[PDB]
Amino acid sequence: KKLFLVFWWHMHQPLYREPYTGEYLLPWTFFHAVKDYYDMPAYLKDFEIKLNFNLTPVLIDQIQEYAQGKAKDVFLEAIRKDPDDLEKEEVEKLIEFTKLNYEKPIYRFERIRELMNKEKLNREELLDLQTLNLLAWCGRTLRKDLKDLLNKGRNYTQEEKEYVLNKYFEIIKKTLSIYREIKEEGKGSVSTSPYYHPLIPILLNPNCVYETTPNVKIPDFAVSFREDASKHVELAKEKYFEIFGEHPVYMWPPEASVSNEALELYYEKGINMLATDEVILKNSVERASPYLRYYFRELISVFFRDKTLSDLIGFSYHAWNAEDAVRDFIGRLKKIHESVDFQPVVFVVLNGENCWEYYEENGIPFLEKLYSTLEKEEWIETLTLEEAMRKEDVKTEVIESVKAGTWFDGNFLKWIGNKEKNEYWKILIEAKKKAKNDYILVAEGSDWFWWQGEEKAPFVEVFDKLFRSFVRRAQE
Ligand SMILES: OC[C@H]1O[C@@H]2O[C@H]3[C@H](O)[C@@H](O)[C@@H](O[C@H]4[C@H](O)[C@@H](O)[C@@H](O[C@H]5[C@H](O)[C@@H](O)[C@@H](O[C@H]6[C@H](O)[C@@H](O)[C@@H](O[C@H]7[C@H](O)[C@@H](O)[C@@H](O[C@H]1[C@H](O)[C@H]2O)O[C@@H]7CO)O[C@@H]6CO)O[C@@H]5CO)O[C@@H]4CO)O[C@@H]3CO
Repeated sequence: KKLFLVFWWHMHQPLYREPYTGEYLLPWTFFHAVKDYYDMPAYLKDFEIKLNFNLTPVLIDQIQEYAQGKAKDVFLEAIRKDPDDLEKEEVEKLIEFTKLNYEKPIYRFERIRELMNKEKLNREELLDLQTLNLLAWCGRTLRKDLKDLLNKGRNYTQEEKEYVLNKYFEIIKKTLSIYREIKEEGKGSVSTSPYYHPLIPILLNPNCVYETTPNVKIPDFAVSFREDASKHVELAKEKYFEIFGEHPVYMWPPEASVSNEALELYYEKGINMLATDEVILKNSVERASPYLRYYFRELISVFFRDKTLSDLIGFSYHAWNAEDAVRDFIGRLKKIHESVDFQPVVFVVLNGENCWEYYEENGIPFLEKLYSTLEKEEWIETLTLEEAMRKEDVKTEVIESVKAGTWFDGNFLKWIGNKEKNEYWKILIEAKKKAKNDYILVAEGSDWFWWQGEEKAPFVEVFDKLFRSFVRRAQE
């Protein structure tokens, strides 16, 4: 009797490319590509397990632009330039980026503490600031290849910085190839999401928010977004087809968000399986175990992720010693394995790129320990999404209805319902009345709605500029 374990790492970035200037206004796609988007599947070169990945189409677009050398990234230019060539504004951007990342373990360089305590930085000090910002985001592969430059920790030259930059772009250029390879070799399945990561249930029926939060205020949805919901799905199928040669059979619904209407739409567009959140299951069925394969109306297969295990990795274990965290995770799997008569299916689903910057050494001790341990536990079998979808010796259940929601507490309050988030929806609704091109789809991404109210969110002025620029461009 085995326990079936399914990792599904979700990779996504909103479009940071300003449509009028073509400039990438934030470097987050660059830094997560060099740190995470190649290196997370690249663990499969060293560990004999299965790991699955979701890539959103808008992320794939940006990875391609960087790999082709076409991305004009404003923060990266401030890093690349000889400090003598820096604008005052670029020096300011470098310093503020450092300040906003200073406390993360991946920024744990003595030289950074030195530089940030200096009243004034000369050329050699700025060169170190530039190069250490680059190296702070170094991924697992290049942390070994560039270990000597990392251990320097200071006194970098322009040549050395340029060497690191070239190696970083090599990693980006190999990134889509590694997803194809692990897919073709059967080491993992690759899924995608509706194109710009929107909240499909709201686009189909904004009143679905009242299924869980009756007291929320929402704006007057005076236009229909139902066709756009279809377009997000169809365009995502086409993008995946371009990259991998086949249409996608699995999708990750953004924010784990489902509803009866959304599940019907995924079915109608030919999607065979998705996953969503355990809280949705609890809200939808009086007594239900998350370790079964569910069939929604016999139309589409649904797995509900194990929220505790997913949250332990995403939120908890950065604060633990790495062996203890792995011991805790395996011990929880042991309890699941011993608690049921059948073979349970355990979905661990979370973002694959955002938690590691808070772990010691970029989560590498944790993941190397975890994967090394997993491959040696005879009673755990890790599965691709394909294997989980088709596995015969598991328990199944049919369900007829779900209560619409997301993995945020089973509801939509992270993106709608306060005065400021609703203002953005009003802007989008009014722009949709006059939209003439697919930039209105870009503006429907969930990324433009989560930060309104999150005191503590860095660069919200840039997100506001991007959203409003996409909305204006959509009407031309
Ligand atoms: O929009 C920019 C953002 O885009 C993508 O993130 C998506 C993500 O792909 C979606 O799945 C979803 O994420 C969930 C998270 O899974 C969930 O954990 C939670 O996220 C909260 C964090 O846990 C919490 O720590 C805090 O986030 C901080 C974050 O720690 C800071 O580092 C900083 O985030 C910046 C990122 O560093 C930067 O890479 C980029 O983020 C991308 C992200 O990489 C990409 O995957 O920009 C952000 C902002 O500058 O600040 C934040 C805020 O203080 O709070 C978050 C949100 O509550 O919930 C989200 C939403 O359900 O959605 C995100 C965002 O759309």
